[PDB]
Amino acid sequence: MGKRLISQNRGRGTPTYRAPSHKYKADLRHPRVDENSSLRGEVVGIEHDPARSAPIAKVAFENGEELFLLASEGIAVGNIIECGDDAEVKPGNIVPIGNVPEGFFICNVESKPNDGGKFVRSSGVYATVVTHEATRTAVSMPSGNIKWLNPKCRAVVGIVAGSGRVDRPWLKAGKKYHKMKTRAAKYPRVSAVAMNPRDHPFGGGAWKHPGKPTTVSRNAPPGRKVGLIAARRTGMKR
RNA sequence: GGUGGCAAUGGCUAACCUUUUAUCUGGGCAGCCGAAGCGAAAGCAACAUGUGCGCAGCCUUUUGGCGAGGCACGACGUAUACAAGUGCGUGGAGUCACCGGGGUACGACCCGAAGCCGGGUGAUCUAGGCGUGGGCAGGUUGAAGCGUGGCGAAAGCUACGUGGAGGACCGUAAACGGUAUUGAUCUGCAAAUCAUUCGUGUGACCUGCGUCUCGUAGUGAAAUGCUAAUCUAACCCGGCAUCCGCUGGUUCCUUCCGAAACAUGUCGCAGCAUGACCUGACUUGAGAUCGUCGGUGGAGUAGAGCACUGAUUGGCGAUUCCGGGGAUCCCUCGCUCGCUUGUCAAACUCCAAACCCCCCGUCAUCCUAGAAAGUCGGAGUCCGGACUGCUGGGGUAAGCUUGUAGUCCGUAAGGGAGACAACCCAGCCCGUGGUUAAGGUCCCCAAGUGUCGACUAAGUGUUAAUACUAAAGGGCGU
RNA sequence: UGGGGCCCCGAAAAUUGACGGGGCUCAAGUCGACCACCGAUACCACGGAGUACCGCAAGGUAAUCUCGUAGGAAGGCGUUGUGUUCGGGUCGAAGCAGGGCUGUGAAGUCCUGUGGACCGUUCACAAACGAAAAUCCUGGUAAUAGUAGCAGCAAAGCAGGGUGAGACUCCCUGCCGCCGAAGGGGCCAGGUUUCCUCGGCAAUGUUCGUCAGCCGAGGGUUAGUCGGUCCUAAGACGUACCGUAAUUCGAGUACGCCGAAAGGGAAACAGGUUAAUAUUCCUGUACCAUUUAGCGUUUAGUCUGACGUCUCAGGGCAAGCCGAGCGGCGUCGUCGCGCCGUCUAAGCAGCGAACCCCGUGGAGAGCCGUAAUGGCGAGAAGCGGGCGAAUCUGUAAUGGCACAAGUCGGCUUCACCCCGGGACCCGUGAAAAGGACAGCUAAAUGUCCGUACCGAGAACUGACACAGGUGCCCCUAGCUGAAAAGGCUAAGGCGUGUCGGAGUAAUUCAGUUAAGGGAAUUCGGCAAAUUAGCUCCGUAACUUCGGGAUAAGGAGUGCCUGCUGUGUAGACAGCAGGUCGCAGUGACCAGGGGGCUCUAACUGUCUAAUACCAACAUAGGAGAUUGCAAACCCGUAAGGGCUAGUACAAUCUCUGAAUCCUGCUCAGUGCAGGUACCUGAAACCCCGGUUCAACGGGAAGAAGGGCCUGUAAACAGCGGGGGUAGACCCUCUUAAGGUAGCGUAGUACCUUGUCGCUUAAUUGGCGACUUGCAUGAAUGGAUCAAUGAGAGCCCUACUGUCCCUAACUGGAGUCCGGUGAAGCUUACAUUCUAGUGCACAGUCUAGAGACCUCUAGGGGGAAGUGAAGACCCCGUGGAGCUUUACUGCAGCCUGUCGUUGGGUUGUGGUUCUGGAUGUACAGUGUAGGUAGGAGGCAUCGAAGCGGGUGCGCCAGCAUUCG
RNA sequence: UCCUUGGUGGGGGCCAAAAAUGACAGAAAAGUUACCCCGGGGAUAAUUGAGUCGUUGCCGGCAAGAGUACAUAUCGACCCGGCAGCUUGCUACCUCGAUGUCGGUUCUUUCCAUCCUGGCCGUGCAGCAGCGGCCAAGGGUGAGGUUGUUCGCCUAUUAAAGGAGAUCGUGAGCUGGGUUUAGACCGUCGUGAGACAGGUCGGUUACUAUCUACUAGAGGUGCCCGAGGUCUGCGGGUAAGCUGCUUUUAGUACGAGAGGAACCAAGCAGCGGCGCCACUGGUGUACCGGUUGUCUGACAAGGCAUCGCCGGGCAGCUACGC
Repeated sequence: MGKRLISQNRGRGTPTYRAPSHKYKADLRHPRVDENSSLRGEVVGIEHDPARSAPIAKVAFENGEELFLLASEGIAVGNIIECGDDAEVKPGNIVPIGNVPEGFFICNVESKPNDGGKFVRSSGVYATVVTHEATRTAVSMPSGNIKWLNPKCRAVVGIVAGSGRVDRPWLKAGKKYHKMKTRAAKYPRVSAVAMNPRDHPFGGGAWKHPGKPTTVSRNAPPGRKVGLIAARRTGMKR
């Protein structure tokens, strides 16, 4: 048994690959709201989120609950965030995406209604509302795909704060090391051709090279799905 | 196999009971083997001797007779299903023990690895993640930002001060690391340390304590590195007395005999089986052939030869042929075919030995104190080597390699060659005496300064064989 | 002239050697013959043993018997025990040492001594039954050998006097020394009595020992305040649920519970006392918590606990320093200096710097601040107030000090305390208990555990009294100096772990110096040497504009006298003059530099114990999957990692900073998409078979495959020969035929390729050329400032690297006292030459040498020792790894069945009503199915007609609207 | 013939034929290891050793001929016969319970097939100087650049800068550059792991001497009137030195000139050997002085810092001196 790969170690869940969950502030999700209800809260602080490297807003709601929310661009302390079917379509409010006009920018989008917010959550970029239909609403993702979601799916109006974070080059190994200290990801990473054959399919040889094509079938079992997984194509665009 | 019990109206019991404490006595017929074989099966189913030879033994006129056992036939059962031939079987000897040998399976004469697998142990070391602490002498450099001032029409350009950034610089025997000396040490202070010299030394930094991640798993800035002096799969115990054709060992005496290192098959080539060869016993009962001489047969090797197959050298004579050279093919002429010369052959033979082989007779030797033959028990052995021949084959040759006949060493003493596995005498129970073999006789060293006739002047030589001994050529040396 | 014998030339090898050696010449050589003798275990003779065969025996025969490995066969000896026969022994059994006799022998018996209670023997039977070997095992014990070691630690001791049987080694005094930012002080983990006292010295201590961490006996650890205990952290454990064939196994959830002697935290100090404990006992002076009783009560939910890195201001302070007085000690050749001390806890009371806040104020052709950033009509300066520190002041005062003084000032102040500012993000830097906000008084209570001592060059760990390692300190005094570097000294701890020694030779480990030369040494400047601090001047190519840089290259530097400037000060900077030495960073400390290349961008990581590299990583660049009930991955499952995440994200790969770039090839393999057609298992269905099935076919057809398309920053490839001043049309092209670059390379076999510089000379380096055996673009190409314990070459300086060694220093060695191992070993052994021999002999053969013993010395030989060769082969021995080797198994894709229900339609017949609708030719009439081969109905029904209700040839049967 | 009996469908068997195992007396079967492990083997390879000598080095016989003529001053074709074992092969006898692998360095020794030095002979030898051969192994045979090199090339001296053997002498002497481990790069192979008598960077050299041998120093015993002194010399060893330059002979012999010798004589030099220390140089941790930092209160006198450092230096030892 040529040793298990890094992916198999991560699946095992050893401490080297676990997230430092104690370092994080909150599990950011939309406040739970009953059917046909609303709640208003005020932003009391803008804090740094170590799990995202983006700002988060601390919000005190009317019901006595203090909650961390994914902060949108321009959200400020003292702002009144409303969450409900009747909420004003304004930056920071939590409204169903059926009430958002086409061409509007949303973020923290629920995959299903009441899900808490799944899509469009990293620092800076957004989703666009494209079309509206009776049971379906279409949004262009940051990927470029079109996602048809329930119009009752909730989302905060605006973009995620922290745009341009990756614009500054890392410039330095330790610069990225300090970011990797707060995440589960292993840093740094050894190239597979630098390993021995027992450690990777690409390892070994008198000279560094994979020895086999790097595009691997989608049917390959765990321990073999390495390189370019089910690649539609390869190379730089012609 | 040796010794026994019983014996075709066969042998023995197993479990078990009888124990009165494992014995023992008497029971115990279930079963097994024998008693009928052949055939896949269905199935069918044989000699209580028809004949001959003949050992022992007996009788006998010493040549014959009877002749158990034995041998050879004949006959019959069944399968081959048509037939014919043939196979197996058939005229009652087995069975159960004790003491032995041997095969097979089991740890299987004893020890000897790496490994494979099960369940457990380990992150006090080391690697990495996390929590919470500690640490980094003293200096250097001087980013942005800010103040003031210059040069400019502005655009803008620019000096100094302040400021204190950086996986920045120097540097501590703080800490961490480990370059070079390939220094010390190298049964050490130390199962890797010491001295000097070096790299990092505000950061991907070092480090305490705590905690987590581990065996086909972990960890790894990736070397197959590290995971408790153990890492290309840790350690403990278990499978396990693993297995091996491979290595090592295997313990008292005498006596009798005494090999094979070879063939065929083998995933066989360091092994094994079968056979040859050794050994023991029994059966049988009259011949056998290691040697000689003569004869009937086989020769196709040596040698010889050119008569076949092919080579091969000139001379001579012809092919008015097939062909090389400068219009009547105007004439020059190599091969081809013969008579003579000169040479040849593993795979040529008109010839043709000596050895040798089969058979017959003969002598010779052995043999009823058991020929030849048969049956059974036990093996070892299939690494060989050498000398003398075969111009053995191959090779430039080889103390090379591979054959063959004999004999040796192996397993062979003693005597002699300086010593010498296998070269000479000789095969050798113990003691004594004598005479010899090989070889030697100037001394070492037992016996010749032996005899005769010559040669050698070179210390040549003083060397049977042997791989341990120098050639071609020349010499008015003798 | 030919044929012959012997000899000569031809004829050269390596330690001194071989006719066996001496030697030998009408021979002691050769040739032809001969004579006598010597000389085996052969042969003969005698005697004896065994063997084979025969014989009833007695005995007979053997020229035709007597070697022997593997191996077969026969008979015996011995050990221990069993049955059985017969015995021996305290008047001395077994065993043991030595000896006699017998037997071929295995062995038996006896004698002497020793020993003190058991032992044999006949015939048989058994076995845990016989040893010289296994790098055999266990135990004991040699040679080595009185040898190595008791030497870097680190200057290590000496004198005098004691103690004692005994003294280098134990005690005291003095002198001389070591460490002195650790070798001192405190303490974690760990140790576990090593701590203290007394008495010892058999062992331990690397010597001795009276000493001791050793031996024996006794003693020693005192807590409301110091820790644990309490809280929670990463993260464990328990119960429940669920899984699992099951569990002591398993993830998650819920509830609990633990998890820090360095995180948080209620509170105590000074002095004394013992031989050893002391914030613990005693004295004095305090403080905290609950509980009880009384006196009063919420402000309630906030704050605190509670936080990173770097940098800086202000204030304070332990330590430190200076001057005066006082009290001791030292010195005193002269002087009057030097050293020590000159003390004082918590608690209690008092003040309060900065920040912040409150009231006034009104500030701009701008004002106020800071070290710095800054602040301001959204309200500056100024003026009042509140809140609020370290520390300081008093008290605690009649404690300890020689009841000796004990009183004052000043400076500085880290590395400690308080407070405030700024910068960075890239880790945004914990939680909970507890505390505060309403408590005051008085009594009682405050349990349990630890507490000695070491904390390391002797108390831990590494087997050790081990030169390593082990938490470290938020521990460390004076001078020099930037300094905690180095040197010299305090305090404190030590002389603690073998001595002596006469030149103490040679040699060796580590150092000092070295004429002239200066890398000629060597693979190579390895090693050593040079330089070195600070100040000032000055600083190149190149460059990514940051740097290179301390580049390079120059000058100064000590002491004394008198001063100047900055600053509140500490101090710092500078000046003038005088002056000594070979030398002024005088010791200590402390870069050598430059030029040309390769390579990697850089800092970093690594083979703990041979590889610190160009390898790994890195930032940067590119590609791929995935919209989250995702991609990818773990688990048998329950359920998980990534994930308290969401494309700017995670995961999977390649390349490897910047700069200029990254060309052509999709034939092969891979990947993705498409599936028109072909192939494609099972189930269902159909046919046949089967009294039923098995079975044989058919249909349909998923995934997959064939097949088509795309894709090279996927794996990869980018080629042969000949006509033309080696270009160009063709080729060979079974996809294409090397673009930019680079090139004898870290790739170039030929090869020491050719030329130029570098040298006297260069298989070298660099540059150019390049016919590239076999360069080339993210299998990344070229190039590159800076960086580098990387790899080469050159220049300079330097030198014992060398020419070529010498002297000296300390430690070993040598000699002496004490202590005291280990490793090679079948035996013998004073060897040397040659030959022989398994062809590499101290032992064989023939010679030559050699009197023995001891000491020192370097290593020729003992094919020296260490070690079942790691190179090679073999073994139907292993292990890992690879793959289009064989065979499988997981994972994944897909069909079918179950889970799995209800509706709507589209597809096959399931099942049957209204007609028997049936008709080449003509029909009066439709075969009214094949039919009693003929025979029943009817105005209470039999037809010529409408689109003719079944049907059809606008006919005609059934009587229906007529 | 098919399990109680009979039958059906379907099986099993007997004899024969066909289908193949070519590794053909019949397994269904690809690699790699330098990350390797284990058991053995000198039954079998790298290396030294033994044999052989094709090959290599050095020769010989006959002399074909060349040499203005003339085989033999010089060269030596064709063929033939050898020696050595120093090149490379062949072989597998010894060693796989290890005989440490190349090259260099240090030190010793041997061979002659002689490079120089000594003595000779021939010459197509006038002299100078060559060419060829014979004897001769006493001495010498060096210094440097590249390369790990052996070998080879090159440089300047030199009388010449010969070759070879000693386990390709010499790792219980040294070195570690090369080759021969584990890491890594480049190129080429291979799909790959990996490989390359291709290149490149890096990469642990253990031991206290038992015996023997040698170098030196002692104690004995033997020999011997007891002791002492002085000698002899059986023997052993030696390189009881080797070799250049210059002057002279002599600008002579010789030669037409150019050029240009020899005997004898002298001095000097290189290397070697032996000894010595007046001179000169080094060292000189005896000693003397200067001075930095610090301590002993200052001065003086002292300690320490490598002898603190720096300067000088007698004796002694030494060579770079004699």
